[PDB]
Amino acid sequence: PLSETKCTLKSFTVEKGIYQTSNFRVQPTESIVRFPNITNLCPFGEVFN
Amino acid sequence: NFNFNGLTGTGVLTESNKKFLPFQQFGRDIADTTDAVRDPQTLEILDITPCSFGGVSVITPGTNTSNQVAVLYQDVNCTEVNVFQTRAGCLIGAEHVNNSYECDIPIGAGICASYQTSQSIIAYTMSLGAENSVAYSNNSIAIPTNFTISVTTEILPVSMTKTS
Amino acid sequence: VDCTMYICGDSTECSNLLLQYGSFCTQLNRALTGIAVEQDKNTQEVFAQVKQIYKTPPIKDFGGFNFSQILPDPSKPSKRSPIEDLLFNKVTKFNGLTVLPPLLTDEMIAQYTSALLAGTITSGWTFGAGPALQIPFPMQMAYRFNGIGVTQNVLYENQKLIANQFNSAIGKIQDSLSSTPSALGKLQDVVNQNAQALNTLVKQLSSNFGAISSVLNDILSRLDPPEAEVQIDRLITGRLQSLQTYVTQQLIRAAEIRASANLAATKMSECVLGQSKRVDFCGKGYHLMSFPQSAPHGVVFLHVTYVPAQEKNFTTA
Amino acid sequence: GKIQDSLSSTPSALGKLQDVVNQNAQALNTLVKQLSSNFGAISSVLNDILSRLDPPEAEVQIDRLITGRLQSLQTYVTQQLIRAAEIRASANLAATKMSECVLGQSKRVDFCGKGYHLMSFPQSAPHGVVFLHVTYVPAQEKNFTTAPAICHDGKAHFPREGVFVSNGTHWFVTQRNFYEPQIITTDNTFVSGNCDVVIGIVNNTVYDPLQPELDS
Ligand SMILES: *[C@@H]1O[C@H](CO)[C@@H](O[C@@H]2O[C@H](CO)[C@@H](O[C@@H]3O[C@H](CO)[C@@H](O)[C@H](O)[C@@H]3O)[C@H](O)[C@H]2NC(C)=O)[C@H](O)[C@H]1NC(C)=O
Ligand SMILES: *[C@@H]1O[C@H](CO)[C@@H](O)[C@H](O)[C@H]1NC(C)=O
Ligand SMILES: *[C@@H]1O[C@H](CO)[C@@H](O)[C@H](O)[C@H]1NC(C)=O
Ligand SMILES: *[C@@H]1O[C@H](CO)[C@@H](O)[C@H](O)[C@H]1NC(C)=O
Ligand SMILES: *[C@@H]1O[C@H](CO)[C@@H](O)[C@H](O)[C@H]1NC(C)=O
Ligand SMILES: *[C@@H]1O[C@H](CO)[C@@H](O)[C@H](O)[C@H]1NC(C)=O
Ligand SMILES: *[C@@H]1O[C@H](CO)[C@@H](O)[C@H](O)[C@H]1NC(C)=O
Ligand SMILES: *[C@@H]1O[C@H](CO)[C@@H](O)[C@H](O)[C@H]1NC(C)=O
Ligand SMILES: *[C@@H]1O[C@H](CO)[C@@H](O)[C@H](O)[C@H]1NC(C)=O
Ligand SMILES: *[C@@H]1O[C@H](CO)[C@@H](O)[C@H](O)[C@H]1NC(C)=O
Ligand SMILES: *[C@@H]1O[C@H](CO)[C@@H](O)[C@H](O)[C@H]1NC(C)=O
Ligand SMILES: *[C@@H]1O[C@H](CO)[C@@H](O)[C@H](O)[C@H]1NC(C)=O
Repeated sequence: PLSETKCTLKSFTVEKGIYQTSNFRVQPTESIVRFPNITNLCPFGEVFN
Repeated sequence: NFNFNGLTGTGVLTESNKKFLPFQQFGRDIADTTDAVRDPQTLEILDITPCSFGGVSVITPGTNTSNQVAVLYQDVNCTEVNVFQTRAGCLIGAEHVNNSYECDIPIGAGICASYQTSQSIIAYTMSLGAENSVAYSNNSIAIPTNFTISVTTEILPVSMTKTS
Repeated sequence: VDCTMYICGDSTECSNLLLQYGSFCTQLNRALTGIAVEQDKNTQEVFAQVKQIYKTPPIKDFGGFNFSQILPDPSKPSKRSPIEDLLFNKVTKFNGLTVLPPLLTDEMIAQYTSALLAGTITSGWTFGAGPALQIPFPMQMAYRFNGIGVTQNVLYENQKLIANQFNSAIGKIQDSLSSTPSALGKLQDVVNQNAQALNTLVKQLSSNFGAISSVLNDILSRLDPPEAEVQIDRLITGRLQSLQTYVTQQLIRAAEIRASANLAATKMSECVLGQSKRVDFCGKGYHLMSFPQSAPHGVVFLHVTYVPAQEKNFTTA
Repeated sequence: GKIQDSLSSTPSALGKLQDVVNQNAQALNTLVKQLSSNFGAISSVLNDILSRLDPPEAEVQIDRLITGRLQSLQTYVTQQLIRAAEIRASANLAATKMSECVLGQSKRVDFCGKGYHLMSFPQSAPHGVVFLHVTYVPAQEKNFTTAPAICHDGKAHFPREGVFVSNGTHWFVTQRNFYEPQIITTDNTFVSGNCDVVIGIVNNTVYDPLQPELDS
């Protein structure tokens, strides 16, 4: 964190205080593709069977 | 990242208490941002709260005194990230001390930080000044007998550099 | 507002395209940070005009003057006066737009106005200039009357009448704020304008600005890079222009609020910590005293003034 | 002398002016850096665009740069107009302070520094003005018992200037801002009403300067 502050302030000396140095996010873990239930399946039976 | 029947986007799905009508497939917030969805296979309503985020701020005394710092993750919990949960965020690296003092590094929501004797970063609810009471009574007046002349400095800008 | 999350939220390709615009977003974040800091400076300048926290004694015998409607109510959960309670009860993070806590919370601001009230009540104007020197309230008012060209004796001979008129006038303030919806329009307008600015900014995410879709993922999920980059640049230009509009409007509104905060700080210094002789600065009439009360995103002053009411025609020379 | 030591010792004393310089410098530094941005163009340097591409497409890239750099100037100028409004407000305050604190003695509380204003001195400073405000601060105080009035013959005497104080055994009248007890006489007080109205009137003796002269 201190090096991040130095880089944000473009200085090797950081004055006393609170400095905003980055932004935290919580990264998406799983790609869930959930969709409707499967019904009205196409009459391939007749053609094939 | 979720894709509920072509509706798309990242968030945390949690069990809701909302009651959609039988035909409505996704709840929309006041400013047209999706707030809830109907899961298409189990017809239950899930709220979508966006994934936690916030700024990361570094609380430090000067590099003239110490290279020890505390990090505030603003406006999040101390689970997603000597950890002190404050209204302003999750403060990591500062110790919590109950006795109040004058605010030195403001953090927010009443919380301030300072470097004190360990000789470590602490956080506390700020004091607003020493408490006092004026010894009021209906027949008692305090009158100065001596005085000082003080000089204070008020510094004001007057002009900018005349850039053209 | 996090410019990169707002424009290009959770999209690496869009973020890479945003980086071709250089300093625009860091500049916008800097301007919004400057405003956010200024709002705490504004509150500090208005309310932190007292170094010490003063308290009134448990004895409330102030010569008949009833301050119980402006002094903190110990019984309630957050040590506020009833008028403060009316003010608070009468005023009504997604896409990267977040709201920071103020540095001084409502309880601390109530404590500062309590300190200012206890100072005014128990020491008059002396807590402002120097050490807070106790003086009985009727004697403080005798000075306040003498300060407007009315001999001291007018208070003392009419003390009971004056104290009753003061107590009645404060009760009328309680009714006036309680019953009229529009008394606090000045702070509700500020809340409403910020809410409208942010609802507009969020709604701007749904605009196409000429792109095939307002949804970044639907462009990325449909189109191959060389042309999706064109549509995304269209969305970036529109959304960046939306943020620039928002930030400019916020800077101008912040300048307005700064002017109000500077006026409020002047009024607390000259009306509350003293007895102003500036006409109509501290309400109509001749200023005697004024009292701060906190209110959400602002300050409410009760200005106590002397108004002549009955007159007679005399011949003069 | 303390002002000289205070201003010298802490370098941050003039932050209010230094920030203005810094902001203007940042305002220009960003603007200059904005020349290096592409804004979607194939190169941020105009001469390579003209040297590489034929007119029908080089003009498109150049229009892209024109929009980006013009919007950058519009941002700079808007920020300068707002900042100039801030500085104008400061200059108007400084002119008011010069008028009222330096050319006069302000009675506006805390306008001309904490305490009770006595005088002020301007000093120049780069891009601004520094005022040294000389104020009277009461510093040591004592607890006296007081009264709104005194009864002498059944008439109520109220102080003409100042307040009544008691050191425990004797009553004095004194100027409100500095302990300076005087003997209560008819030249210090005025008479209004009588003893049966004033809440808190205390019995006392008012000296009449004429009587000793008439006997003498
Ligand atoms: C034409 O008819 C044949 C047979 O009648 C179909 O083949 C059958 O397809 C089903 C698909 O579900 C198979 O069912 C399977 O059963 C096992 C256990 O019984 C289960 O574990 C599997 O998951 C699956 O459900 C069935 O075994 C299979 N039978 C044969 C003989 O192939 C065929 O699908 C029909 N034509 C078309 C176009 O579907
Ligand atoms: C889809 O199948 C599940 C069985 O796991 C069933 O419970 C559900 O009700 C089906 N979908 C709908 C829309 O009913
Ligand atoms: C801070 O820096 C100054 C020189 O810039 C140095 O003299 C001083 O000792 C430093 N502070 C401390 C606490 O050492
Ligand atoms: C989130 O923080 C709140 C307090 O702010 C706490 O009650 C809750 O347990 C926290 N949840 C998690 C998952 O950390
Ligand atoms: C005060 O600090 C002590 C640590 O010395 C701690 O045990 C105690 O719980 C704190 N009090 C409160 C109210 O948090
Ligand atoms: C007033 O204070 C000054 C120093 O500030 C001191 O020298 C002087 O003796 C004091 N006078 C009285 C009467 O106490
Ligand atoms: C007036 O003061 C008395 C105490 O003397 C208090 O009981 C009463 O509640 C006050 N008036 C109001 C409206 O609260
Ligand atoms: C004074 O005299 C005028 C006559 O022009 C009259 O109108 C007015 O009412 C009088 N004022 C009072 C207080 O009687
Ligand atoms: C006046 O008396 C009160 C208590 O009666 C005391 O607290 C206060 O310190 C006294 N004033 C001074 C100046 O000592
Ligand atoms: C002295 O005070 C008493 C009240 O106890 C009052 O009755 C009396 O009249 C006063 N003396 C004079 C001379 O007014
Ligand atoms: C009060 O002042 C008088 C001066 O006339 C003096 O005689 C007396 O001793 C003083 N008493 C006290 C307690 O200071
Ligand atoms: C002051 O209050 C006391 C009670 O604390 C009372 O006995 C006395 O009469 C009051 N005096 C004045 C002048 O109000």
